[PDB]
Amino acid sequence: PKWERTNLTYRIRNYTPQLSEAEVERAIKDAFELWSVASPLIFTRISQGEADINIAFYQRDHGDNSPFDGPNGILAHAFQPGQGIGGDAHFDAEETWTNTSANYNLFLVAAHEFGHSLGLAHSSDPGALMYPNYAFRETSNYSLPQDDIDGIQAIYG
Ligand SMILES: [Ca+2]
Ligand SMILES: [Ca+2]
Ligand SMILES: [Zn+2]
Ligand SMILES: [Zn+2]
Repeated sequence: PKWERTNLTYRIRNYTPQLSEAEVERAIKDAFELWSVASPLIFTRISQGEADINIAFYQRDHGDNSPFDGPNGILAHAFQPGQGIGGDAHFDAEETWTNTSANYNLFLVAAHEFGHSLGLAHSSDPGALMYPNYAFRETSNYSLPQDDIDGIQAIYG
């Protein structure tokens, strides 16, 4: 399942109150950039209305038949390319969200979720971004591991 147009739109529907609105927007922006530098896809922010990729923070039962589970465990989930819920990414509102090494770094989590949003499945490489379990990595000069580049190149490359 892959997107048919190169220019995709996204919307942040709501926020977490543990970080400034600036810092949530920056984490989402930089997460999309990681995939933009390794594919033809171009990502455009909208403020209101219906975008290709809806981003939201939600708790327990939230309308999609995949409920969240409260503190820790499942951190987020994203749907594959398609109409409607296709491509949308949901983040567990009950987590502590950070811009640091402390559980859990919103940039790193969103980076992984957006891979799903674009057609990727999980990787068996423990050093990949698309590995099933969360692991902190120094974020200052973060770029995608080579495994994830191979991933998006096989789809859109
Ligand atoms: Ca959780
Ligand atoms: Ca969508
Ligand atoms: Zn959901
Ligand atoms: Zn995943």
